[PDB]
Amino acid sequence: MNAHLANEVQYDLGHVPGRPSSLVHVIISSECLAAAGIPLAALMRANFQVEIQTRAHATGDCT
Amino acid sequence: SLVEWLDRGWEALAGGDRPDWLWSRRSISVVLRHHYGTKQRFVVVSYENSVAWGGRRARPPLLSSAL
Amino acid sequence: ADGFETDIAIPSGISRPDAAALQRCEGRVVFLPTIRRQLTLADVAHESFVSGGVSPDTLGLLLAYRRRFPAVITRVLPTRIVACPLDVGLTHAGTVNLRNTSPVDLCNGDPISLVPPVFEDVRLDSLDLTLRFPVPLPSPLAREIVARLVARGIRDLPDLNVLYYNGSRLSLLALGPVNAELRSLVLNMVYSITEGTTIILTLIPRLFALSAQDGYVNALLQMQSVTREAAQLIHPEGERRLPLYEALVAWLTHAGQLGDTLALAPVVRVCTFDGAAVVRSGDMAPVIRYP
Amino acid sequence: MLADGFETDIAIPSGISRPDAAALQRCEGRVVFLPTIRRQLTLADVAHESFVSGGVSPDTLGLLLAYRRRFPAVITRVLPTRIVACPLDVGLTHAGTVNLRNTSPVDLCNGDPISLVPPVFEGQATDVRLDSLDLTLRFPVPLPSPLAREIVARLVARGIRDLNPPDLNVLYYNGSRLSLLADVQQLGPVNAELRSLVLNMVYSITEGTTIILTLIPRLFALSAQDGYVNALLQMQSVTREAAQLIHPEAPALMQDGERRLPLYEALVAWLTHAGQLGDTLALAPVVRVCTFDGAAVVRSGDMAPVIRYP
Repeated sequence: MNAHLANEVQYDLGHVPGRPSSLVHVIISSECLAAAGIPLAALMRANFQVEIQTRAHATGDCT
Repeated sequence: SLVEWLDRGWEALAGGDRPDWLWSRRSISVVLRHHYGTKQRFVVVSYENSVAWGGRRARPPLLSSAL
Repeated sequence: ADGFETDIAIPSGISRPDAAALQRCEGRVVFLPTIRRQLTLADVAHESFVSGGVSPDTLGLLLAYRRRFPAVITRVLPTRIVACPLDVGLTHAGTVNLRNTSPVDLCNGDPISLVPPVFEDVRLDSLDLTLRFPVPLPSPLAREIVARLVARGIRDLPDLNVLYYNGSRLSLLALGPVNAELRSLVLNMVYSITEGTTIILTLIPRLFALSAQDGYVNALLQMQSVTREAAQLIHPEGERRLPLYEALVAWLTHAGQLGDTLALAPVVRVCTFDGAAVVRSGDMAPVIRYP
Repeated sequence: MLADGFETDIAIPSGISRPDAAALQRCEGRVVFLPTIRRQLTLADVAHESFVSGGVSPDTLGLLLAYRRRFPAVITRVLPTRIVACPLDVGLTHAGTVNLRNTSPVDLCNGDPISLVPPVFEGQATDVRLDSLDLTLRFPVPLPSPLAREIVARLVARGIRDLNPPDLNVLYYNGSRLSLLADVQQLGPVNAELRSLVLNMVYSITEGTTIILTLIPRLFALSAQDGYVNALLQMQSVTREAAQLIHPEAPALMQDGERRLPLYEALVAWLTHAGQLGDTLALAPVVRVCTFDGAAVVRSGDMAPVIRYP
């Protein structure tokens, strides 16, 4: 919620990488979180830092 | 508008306001998508007045799925 | 007793018209270099404020009155001028009469700061010096009346003359030399604010470019918040470099210089006792400092 | 202020090595941070060990916020059993005068307000140690008020370089060349300083400011004619190089411009946020100097009479 909106401030100030790039909001479901990765009770233990990159098509140049 | 009549009802009952209550009152676009990794569903959201995916104010430059 | 009294000696050679004006100036604000028992009148006069070469302007008089020390003249002997300083001598006595040179009336319970005579004169012939007395006007008007006269000077490069306090008119225009006397204060305003409104606009390259009234509030609130997310909401991260970080420090000192000038602290509060609450022009007002 | 004033008492623990007792008698006039205005405290409360934060040793730039949370007080007289001090926010004495010894490299002039700085400068870093009680005492440096606003401006601008992967060390006053000792700054308190800046930075921008921005071409034309206007720009400001490129112009016409004064409203909002900010980063200049037998210069290493500043 608050993390959903403070990230909109990041695109407005231009701190995000890539000026032609645009912003997409995603709600991850808890069942999608379980089968892919980490357990759920760990995140229970109010914002959390997540590092995000973008990877280009078929050539190993990432942000 | 009745939206202004809503805003006084929220402000009186909560004793205040955050933007969390602002976005819930205008509209919201709540779309199912499905994950390529582990087959599960997830939700893509574009707020109304936002700068993101579909936004009332900020669409330069809008992006296409033509490719 | 134990009351402190500065004694100002008048040099002899006073003509009979000259002593009559000094007889009349009983309750007025007078500055002095250092708190001391005995002192000449040459340090009192307006000639003692000069740097050259140059009679000091409105900006220097605001700077001088921090370093100078305010004192109110008591009874005036023909021998000497007995005046008590405000900051040390009044903490034991408690009550000092004070006459307004201001045309603005005084209510009870008001804080009063001192303003140089920019709002708008005594000169002695035989002793070859001038006297300029500051204006004891109230402190909420003091941040206003100074800022009105600054706003006129920006128009030199609606009516600003309207100031209605406690049911009374005021005319700031009343002319010629008042504008040029104030010119140095005007330039340090614009140079401070425009250097302010470039560095903030360089560190945040899209304050004006950000969307109006709703994204700007969302940019405001996260910056307004207390939470740990602070630095990633601010910074934008051969060829010459903009010396921004040095221009920070030179602007902060110049802004820090003007904080002491334009505070106009409440030196004097007036408590009317056994009399009318409204103290008008040319009337002695009792003075009680902070305990 | 009371009729007698208010004098706190800092009690001394009984275990004293006699050289540490003579070390306290050299602290005749210093500045002491009290956490409260309680009448009786201990030396452990005064010293640097309780003056730390929880688990984390504060740096020099982070020590400023620890000052304004506490109460500066001045030691009057060292007794064999206790130390008597007077607070500054409370009305200070019966008489209105305190002596303050200069642990400062710079001499003092009359009337100038005193703010106070942590031990920052090179070479003169002097902290009294009470090795019988295993205590350390870091005492602040009293300095004139435009100097303290420089040093805060030098430290805060240094930390903004650390968020961006030359030079700013050297100050000048009375012709003296002097730099300052600093190695690292914690990323915590810098954000507390920076957020205190940019909120006060934004709150000066009002509708009249854009009208003032139209006078940027006037000043760069006026600095040609008078050297007093040349005393502004100094070649290191943005506005000299900003005027060389941008030619701004006014918006028109303002909403409800008949009833209101936009240039007046921009100034008063500027005087309450940006001109206030010299108070917001450091602590307030509570004290100025009034010598009685008139000494224009109070030399470094000597006492001085002391009177409150509003």
